[PDB]
Amino acid sequence: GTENLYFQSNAMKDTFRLENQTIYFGTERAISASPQTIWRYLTETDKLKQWFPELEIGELGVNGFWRFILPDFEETMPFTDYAEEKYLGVTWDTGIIYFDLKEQAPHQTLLVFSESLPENFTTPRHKDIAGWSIVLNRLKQVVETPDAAPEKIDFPQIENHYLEKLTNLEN
Ligand SMILES: [Mg+2]
Ligand SMILES: [Mg+2]
Repeated sequence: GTENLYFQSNAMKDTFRLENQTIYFGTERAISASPQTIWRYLTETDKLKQWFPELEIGELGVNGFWRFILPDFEETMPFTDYAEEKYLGVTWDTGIIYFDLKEQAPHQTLLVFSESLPENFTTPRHKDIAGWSIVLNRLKQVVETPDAAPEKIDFPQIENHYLEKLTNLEN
């Protein structure tokens, strides 16, 4: 299987910082499509669900929002920033996720993902980061190869990797 190598290849530019108990995480995905194509996967429910099945669009625009839906739980996630085909900031748990679509070439984009995880995050922070790394890998895969089989990943292994990254930030 190629799952381990695909995961490593997409973790290459993970970055972490700790400031005043808040963890900041950044990563990047090089995706062979235009920013306009990738923007649809953040702003249309049928595309958003291809990579993050629990999410749906609420509304778009400067007052837009996503919704997170599970059988036992629904929540709205207001946008904190919105620029068509450029960037999107969304409330996430007690912090923020941010998508920045950087054009590399007419059909190549660097999607720069960054996140703020305060100490009161409800999910253990390394598990939330592991989850984002996994679904961002799926986003790249569905944009480039729409019917590739999903990655059979080893969640505990990925979660441990991120545990060690965060633990290293402690003084
Ligand atoms: Mg163009
Ligand atoms: Mg695969």
